[PDB]
Amino acid sequence: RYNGLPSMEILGQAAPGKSTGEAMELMEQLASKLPTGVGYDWTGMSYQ
Amino acid sequence: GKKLLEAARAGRDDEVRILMANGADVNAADVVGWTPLHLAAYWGHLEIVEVLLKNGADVNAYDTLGSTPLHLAAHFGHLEIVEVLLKNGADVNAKDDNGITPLHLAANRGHLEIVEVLLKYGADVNAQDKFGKTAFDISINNGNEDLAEILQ
Amino acid sequence: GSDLGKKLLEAARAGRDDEVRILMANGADVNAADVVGWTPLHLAAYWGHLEIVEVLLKNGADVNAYDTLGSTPLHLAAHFGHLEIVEVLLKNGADVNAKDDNGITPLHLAANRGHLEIVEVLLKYGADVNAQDKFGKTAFDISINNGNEDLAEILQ
Amino acid sequence: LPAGATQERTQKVLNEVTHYYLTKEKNNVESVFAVNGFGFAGRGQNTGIAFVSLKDWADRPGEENKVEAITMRATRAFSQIKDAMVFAFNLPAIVE
Amino acid sequence: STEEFGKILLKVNQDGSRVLLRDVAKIELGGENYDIIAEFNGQPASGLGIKLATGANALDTAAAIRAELAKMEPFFPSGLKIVYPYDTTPFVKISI
Amino acid sequence: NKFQLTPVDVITAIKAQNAQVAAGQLGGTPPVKGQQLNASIIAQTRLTSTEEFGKILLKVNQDGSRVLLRDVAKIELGGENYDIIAEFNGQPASGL
Amino acid sequence: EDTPQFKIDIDQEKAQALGVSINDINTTLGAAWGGSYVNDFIDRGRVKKVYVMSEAKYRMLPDDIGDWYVRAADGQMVPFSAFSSSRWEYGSPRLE
Amino acid sequence: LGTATGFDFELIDQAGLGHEKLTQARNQLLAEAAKHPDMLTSVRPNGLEDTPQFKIDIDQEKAQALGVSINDINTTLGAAWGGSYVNDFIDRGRVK
Amino acid sequence: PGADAKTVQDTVTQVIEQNMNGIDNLMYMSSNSDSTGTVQITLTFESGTDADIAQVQVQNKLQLAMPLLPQEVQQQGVSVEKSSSSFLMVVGVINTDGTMTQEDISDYVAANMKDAISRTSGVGDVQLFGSQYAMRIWMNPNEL
Amino acid sequence: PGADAKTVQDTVTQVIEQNMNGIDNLMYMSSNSDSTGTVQITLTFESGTDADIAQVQVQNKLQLAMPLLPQEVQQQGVSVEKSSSSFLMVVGVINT
Repeated sequence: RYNGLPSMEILGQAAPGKSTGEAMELMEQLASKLPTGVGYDWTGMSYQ
Repeated sequence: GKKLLEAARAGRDDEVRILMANGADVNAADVVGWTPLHLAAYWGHLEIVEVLLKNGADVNAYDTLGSTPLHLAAHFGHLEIVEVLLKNGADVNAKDDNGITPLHLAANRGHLEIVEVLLKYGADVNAQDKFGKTAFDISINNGNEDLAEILQ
Repeated sequence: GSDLGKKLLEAARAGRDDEVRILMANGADVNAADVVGWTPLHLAAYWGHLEIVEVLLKNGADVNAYDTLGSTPLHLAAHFGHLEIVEVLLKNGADVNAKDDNGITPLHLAANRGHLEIVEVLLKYGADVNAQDKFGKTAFDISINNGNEDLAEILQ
Repeated sequence: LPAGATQERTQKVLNEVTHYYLTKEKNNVESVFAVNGFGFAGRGQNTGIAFVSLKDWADRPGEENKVEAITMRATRAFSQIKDAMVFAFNLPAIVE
Repeated sequence: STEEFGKILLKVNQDGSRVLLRDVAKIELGGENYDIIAEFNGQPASGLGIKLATGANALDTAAAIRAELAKMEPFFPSGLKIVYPYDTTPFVKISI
Repeated sequence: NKFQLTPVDVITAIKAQNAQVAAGQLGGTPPVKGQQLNASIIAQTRLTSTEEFGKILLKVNQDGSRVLLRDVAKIELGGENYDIIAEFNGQPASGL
Repeated sequence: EDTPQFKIDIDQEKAQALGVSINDINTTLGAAWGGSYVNDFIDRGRVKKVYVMSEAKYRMLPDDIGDWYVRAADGQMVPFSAFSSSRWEYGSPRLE
Repeated sequence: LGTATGFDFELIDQAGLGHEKLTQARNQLLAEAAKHPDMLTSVRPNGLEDTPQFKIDIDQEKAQALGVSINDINTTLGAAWGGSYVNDFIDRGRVK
Repeated sequence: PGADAKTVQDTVTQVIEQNMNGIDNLMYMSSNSDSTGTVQITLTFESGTDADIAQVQVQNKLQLAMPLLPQEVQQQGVSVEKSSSSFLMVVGVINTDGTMTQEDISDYVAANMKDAISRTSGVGDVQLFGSQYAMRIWMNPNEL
Repeated sequence: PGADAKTVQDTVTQVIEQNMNGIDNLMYMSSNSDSTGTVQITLTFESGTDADIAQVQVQNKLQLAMPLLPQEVQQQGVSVEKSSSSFLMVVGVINT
């Protein structure tokens, strides 16, 4: 659970040549095509 | 009449006078069936009791559970209200829905002179309540030795 | 339990049609089974993967495989409301009246979850409407305990 | 309202308070959020509260359209209401 | 669910018939309590009355609340909307 | 012993008869609309005196006879404990 | 201000005589007219409460008190009216 | 500091979709990610996948009919297969 | 739940109050006990008291009183808060399609919005105007 | 002891989580509940937060949710600890 709601933590990284900034943006982009009611949040190192 | 109920409760002596001068109902009742007479007996307003009675209030009005203004007086030890009510024809032996009399209530709270007064007005010492208890049973159970012999 | 078998058990569960297709071409054991005796067909029936059910059956999967508590793929498909899968299984010979170790049938299970269309399909293919579980309960009994009036009338 | 008062009667009174801001302070009152059963002293069938938000200061020119005159006008209107204590008040500069 | 509570088995009779909870009770979702009922301009509403923690900055906490609210909104059921009936905070920012 | 009783029976009777019971309300929320009466139900309240503790009813004998707390015990106000006794220049005292 | 309250006296002797336990009496009285938080259940993934209480129509009128029954040790159903009595008195709804 | 490589993403159930539905979205997102080897690499769950579990149902009616208490059933199962912490003893002067 | 004011006062309030001692910088203490079943005890401190420590000191005393409280009071949860007494703001929620009732909205708010607003820094207290859903078992004495 | 992941989550984790309110400087909260019968809830605070104040604020909110936890969990106890610290050394003790 994350912030009191059911959650699933996902780890990953940028491909060689890419910035994690770039890789995060694509995740947000992909995350935005998910079914109704699914959200997301950045935690830990990403939050920082 | 709602104003008379409230005034009687508050003890407002002249508000009770004005309101009856202006035609309010002496036997107006609230949600639980209490009359201004019930209210004055409960809080101890001798003057209002006497005024209400002089203006034809039912001295035997009962609430929604069968209790009368004498029950309240005798329960709460208001001696000067108890004699007055009695002098105006209060059912000295009135029972509420529980079978409880004013003598029961006086005996339970240990109001000795009240019991004496209730007795002289002819209270049934043998009167039982729904649990078959007399005032004597109460005096014994409560360990009031004084009261117990006054009931002999 | 073989290697490609393990891969097949996972692919079926995960509903990866393409991987399953390739595995079929390579001869991955369709009769592979995990510790609790689930076959790829159990897994696909459970998680609702229709195509993989069809493909497994094309490739010799035991339509009537049972797990270690006696439950079949039809049990799972009926319980979890997978209508098209229930019909495919029945067409391919699934025992409509199969009882598990508890004497429970696909009909009991469908009725319990209130799956009306599935109940009807199971009755169509000859489900025994009077079948009793180990507690002597029928699907009708299950219907009325649940307070399911629609289903209760279906089972008359 | 007096203790003993029902939830229904507290709603009757809240209706009148809402009505007043909605119809007699159209120029000034933007919204009313009325709560039955909650009051400053805490929960109860006989208690309630209205949170009033006003239109922006620029649309309320003059002393007559400010919180003091508004609440005074409103308390005066509400004083007609039967068997209830109803009053509007500005929260003090600092409170406490 | 209510269905599951309804079929709770209270007892089994002499003739073996079943006494279920739904045989002695009506079973529904409903409030933990029924004392507090809120309207926004006469329309059905709920809300959150927020109190500022001792010594906290009002403007900062208002911001944090707004930011938290924004995260919720996309997942609202249809028609659900946040309104802003009472905020002491804009007066601080604007007056300054 | 004469009454075939133990401290367990005493303790049980006290917990039962020196009780303060939450008994609910007449006409409480959610009510039936139209309800005029709202009143607290008052059941058992804590005992306040040695006389009340004395008449606690331990048991009724088969011959209708009553066995009360005062028939098996002395009842009085007294210290939570008796370990600490103070004197001021020889005279009985207390202190902080 | 003080308001009317419904004072009900449990008769300890009759209760013992009939074989009805004070805990059953008080739980029945309180669960019905006051409500009782039993335990938790799960609603759409969220832990929430479970409450037991009289349906509104059986807890509005004083006469309703006797419609509730407790089971004695010997299996008999005994109406509240058999072991209790009641009276109107005044009490405080908010003690400071 | 604990690993400051890559990103750390939280997929969240914002309505009441539930575990199975959240797994499906996770898988959906994981599928899409793997289609961008050019931008995303080794994108994976930090947690664990679902596993077979032995679901046992107690038949209330048959338990009631045989006169077996649910508490005895559930204590017997839990204590035996799960273990139960009963109380403490003292081993060479240390509580255990 | 279900308690009258005197029951609340004599079974809960007095017990917590008698345990309020050895609290630094306390100017005074007040409380209400009502026939809703509810208690509020307010401890007011000197200006410049650290509110973190005040809250800590109050709760340390309260924990001594807790085992002494009725089981049902404990299970409703008692809380200790450090906040202003007036409202900072009221966040309102409506449904503009009228496809959710007062009760629906209140439950959605309690179940989806309130906790996160309650955990937000600077938020001392949150009142729900409404109520979360609960499983309601409404008994019938005739059938019983 | 003996609890599956969901039992832990739905009788322990959710209850604690619903009580983590009114704590200062919280950035986020995370937890897992697993079939070893374990919950860990980790609350992360703003850099510069006093770690002692954060811990006591968390412990006090927990302490007040303890009566809502299962008896056997209250029995095992619930530990609150600073988590972001690391080991100076590990001393192994073996038998050869």
